[PDB]
Amino acid sequence: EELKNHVYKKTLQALIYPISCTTPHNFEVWTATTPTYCYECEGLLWGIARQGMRCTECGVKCHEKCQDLLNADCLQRAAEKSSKHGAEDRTQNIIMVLKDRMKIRERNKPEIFELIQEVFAVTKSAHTQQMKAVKQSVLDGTSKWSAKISITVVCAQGLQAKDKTGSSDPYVTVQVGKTKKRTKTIYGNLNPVWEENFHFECHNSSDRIKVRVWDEDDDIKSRVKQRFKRESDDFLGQTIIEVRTLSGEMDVWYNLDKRTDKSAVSGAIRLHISVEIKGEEKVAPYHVQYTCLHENLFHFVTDVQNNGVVKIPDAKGDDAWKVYYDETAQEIVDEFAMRYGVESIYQAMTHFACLSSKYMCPGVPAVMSTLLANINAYYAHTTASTNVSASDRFAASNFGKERFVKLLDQLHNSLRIDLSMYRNNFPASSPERLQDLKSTVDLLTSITFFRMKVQELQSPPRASQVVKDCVKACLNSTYEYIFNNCHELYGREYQTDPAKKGEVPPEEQGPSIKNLDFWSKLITLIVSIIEEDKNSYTPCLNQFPQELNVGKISAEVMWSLFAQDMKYAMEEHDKHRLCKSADYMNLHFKVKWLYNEYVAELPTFKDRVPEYPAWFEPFVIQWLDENEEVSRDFLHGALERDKKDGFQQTSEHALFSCSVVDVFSQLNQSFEIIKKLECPDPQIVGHYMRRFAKTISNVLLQYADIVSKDFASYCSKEKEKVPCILMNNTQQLRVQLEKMFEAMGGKELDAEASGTLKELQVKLNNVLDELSHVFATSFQPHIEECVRQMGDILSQVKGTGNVPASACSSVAQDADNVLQPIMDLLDSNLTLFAKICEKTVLKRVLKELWKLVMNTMERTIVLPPEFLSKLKDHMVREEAKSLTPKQCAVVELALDTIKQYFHAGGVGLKKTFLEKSPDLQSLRYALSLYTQATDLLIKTFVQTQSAQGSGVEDPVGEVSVHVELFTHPGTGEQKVTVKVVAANDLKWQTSGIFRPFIEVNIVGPQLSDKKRKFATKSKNNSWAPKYNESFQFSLSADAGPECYELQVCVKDYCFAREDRTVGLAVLQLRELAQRGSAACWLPLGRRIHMDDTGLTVLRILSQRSNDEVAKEFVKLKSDTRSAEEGGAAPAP
Repeated sequence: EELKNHVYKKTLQALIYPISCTTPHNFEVWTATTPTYCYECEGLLWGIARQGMRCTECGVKCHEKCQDLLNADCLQRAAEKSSKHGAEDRTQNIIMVLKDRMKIRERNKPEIFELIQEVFAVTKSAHTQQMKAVKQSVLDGTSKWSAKISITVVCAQGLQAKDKTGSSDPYVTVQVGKTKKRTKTIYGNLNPVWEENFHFECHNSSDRIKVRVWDEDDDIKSRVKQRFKRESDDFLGQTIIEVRTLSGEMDVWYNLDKRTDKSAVSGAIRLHISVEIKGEEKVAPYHVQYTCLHENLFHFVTDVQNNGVVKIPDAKGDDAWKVYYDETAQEIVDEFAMRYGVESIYQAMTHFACLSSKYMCPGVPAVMSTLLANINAYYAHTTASTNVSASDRFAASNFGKERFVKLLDQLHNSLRIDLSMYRNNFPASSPERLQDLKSTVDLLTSITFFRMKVQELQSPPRASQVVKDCVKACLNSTYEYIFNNCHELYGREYQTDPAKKGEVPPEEQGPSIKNLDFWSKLITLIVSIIEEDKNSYTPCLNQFPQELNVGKISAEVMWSLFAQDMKYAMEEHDKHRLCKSADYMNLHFKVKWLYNEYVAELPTFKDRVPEYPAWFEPFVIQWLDENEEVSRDFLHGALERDKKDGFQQTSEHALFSCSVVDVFSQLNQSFEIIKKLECPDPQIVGHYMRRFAKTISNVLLQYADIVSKDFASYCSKEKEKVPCILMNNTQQLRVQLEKMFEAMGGKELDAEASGTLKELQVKLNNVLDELSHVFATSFQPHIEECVRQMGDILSQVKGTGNVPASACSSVAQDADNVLQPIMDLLDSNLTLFAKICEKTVLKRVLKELWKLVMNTMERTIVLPPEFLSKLKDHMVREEAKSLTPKQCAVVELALDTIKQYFHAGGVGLKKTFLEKSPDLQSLRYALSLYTQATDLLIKTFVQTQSAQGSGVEDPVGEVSVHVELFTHPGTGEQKVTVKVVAANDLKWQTSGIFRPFIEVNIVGPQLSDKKRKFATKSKNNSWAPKYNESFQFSLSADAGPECYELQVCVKDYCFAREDRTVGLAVLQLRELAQRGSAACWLPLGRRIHMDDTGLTVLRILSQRSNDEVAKEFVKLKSDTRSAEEGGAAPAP
């Protein structure tokens, strides 16, 4: 309180006689009427050469250059001068002008003295009496003011350089009126420390302490300059402290001022000044008094007048930060400050300290930010001509550097705290609180900038980061809040039934294992918060657009917190599985959406494959399973409907039945769900796809199987359409499966899923082939019956150039008659199938039917097994009747017609398949044999019967031959020398005289003109008869040795009886074509061993029963061992 009361008396004294209505000095040019020293610089005013200015009113005398340094009040100076010259009437007249000025002041502005009175809580009476007392204290002039002054010159900082060295030798002169003293000199230092105390007696508060800093030039140039100018010691700067601005024990940095235009000046001087004023002992410094005034006035204005509200003054321009109050309150502090030397920056740092307590109050952070940007700009920028850091210039603050640093730190912390609950503390529902939030951050920036610029701090906590942390802290607390209040918030903000808006349990305004609804609701609240941050707070907090986006930070933190929680929750749900598959899928869609809407695009998570699908995968897999069962049970339903409906084709162009459509619909529904998940993890997708491909495979094979199992039962004659439809179903599976394979990404599908479906497609292709075969097979008995009827008709056609006109009916008409049984079948069925079968189904059916027809015709018509019996075999002495040229024709034409039928003008099988058909080629081959020439048949026999030259089985002896093929050295024909050496092991211990001889026969083409047979002599009673007899066949010239074979026959010579065949051996002359000559022991057989073509050629040749070559060939091949004396039938 003791300071409060004194500050009140001083403030009344200040404002009763304010500086703003001090009288100006009326300076006449004056020639000094006595040897005079300038009241400001103490230079000799004398004569015309050292004229000064004399103020008429105050009789202060100064140089012209000094008249403006005289801030001394003209009226007080006048009262003093008048006193020091003994002019008492003038003194009293000035005391009367001083009284009238104080009466004017009270009359004009009583509200000042009233506001002082209220700010200091003084009574109107004690105010009026103190007012009378301070009026007298001003009218004491300075005749009744005196002081002792103790001036410790502490230091200067940042002085100018004036020496040849680029430094200075600073010393200080302190002058107080009549007395001049000097510090010792500090050499070479721009930041000198003196710490030197002078004592002075001051009889006049309008004296001025002239503290002049000088460079001590003792040199010749100084001794020269001394003649012309009174300040030889090259002037470094001054401070001119008005003695009215002294109070108690002061400790003050004074910036140094320019005395003259040639003065370069920089830096400050710290002066510790104790002043012992008469009637004002032990008073506080005017800085401390001003602080006390400003604090009381602030607490009065804010708390007492405005109930706590900080009334921001209407103030504009670069001096707005110097306006703290309304006019009256402003004039109080300004007149106090101006009268008592309190610099504007001190006033500001003080008011900033006041505002720092009320920083929560509306608009204050803007004012404070502005004020601090000015305080910043002051210390940071002012005068680059200084050689001192902003931090050191700020260490010369009379507010105290430390104090302001601490003040800013406390404030910065208070701002950090409030920003750590920014949503609550600055609700979006108040734009003004959003603007205070904005200005709270702008103040935090201004503080950080002040730390960076004024304090020159190397690493201040970066404002953007500090705020980002605050935002994180708030977001955490927000997250907690919503995470504790979820149902209330959601109920209120979104729920369309009011009965659901209320207080659902804390465990459901928080997580539940029984239901996901908390999470759904939490997501919508997270969205609401992220949107509020995006929409309200991000525009609000745009100060660091490249470093702070509140919507991004909100999304990141909220998703992070949510994601950790959700991940634990999904893990927990994965254990319990109390909610349904569908619910987790819906949650998955929501989380997917949330993520993809707000999170996917944040750099932090565009940088990743999203992890949330891994939470849901177990649930999607469970769903895929459930879906498989549902699919397989649906399938049996779908099939049972279709089966009961007898498999109607869906329509006359949808050649498949309905169950296909049902099933693929079910599959497609199932697939589309998965596909809509769009799971961003390709391995989880591969897993889903593998899982699902199995589903597909299982279902579709089970379809194919159910069909395949019943298929044969439908292949009966009344339901021909149903097999076609089932084949079309099957094929429609293949088609829809290719669609589905492609819909599953085709080439972009996972390798095992793709493999599975390619497998499935090949299996299904094969099912269709089997079904096509099973179908074609139900026609086989009819095709056989038909082809037997075609055979019954063709038997009536023979070699008809010598037969009646119903069978010498044209080759065409006989072909048509022959075909009629099968064309009744074919035309109807192939035209029906061509309609009701899909084109893939039709082609497969047709191949299976074509083969079946060709083979049936080959077997039943061209090579009927009874033609073994009727001229291959022994059964009937008939000529069999060959396929006659006319019946070879007719058949070849029936076949071209069948081929045209199966071609169906391109609707059936390609002409190319039909022509290349091995079935047709085989049929043509057998046919070609029936007309072929005797020699060509015989050549064919030798070339085909290759196995008649690789070991007789069950031999009846053997023959040693030596054989020399001569590509006859005399002709280039071939001749065959055959030395019959011996026989051995003849199984012929006979019922008589055995008389073996060896017939040798050559066989092959073109032998009609040639000796086909030789024989050895006979040998009596000899199972090992030697012969040593050499024969010489001629071959043709044309046919090579490979067209020929020797046939070696042992016979028992039997006059009266018949010469019994003992045995037979074949030697292929192809071998001899390499060997040139061969010794060989031919094993003897009972009959020659044959293939189908030997036996076919033989039954053909036997029909040529007038051709002598054929007769002898047939006879020769049809020779077998007359069984007896050693056995009947051989092995091949």
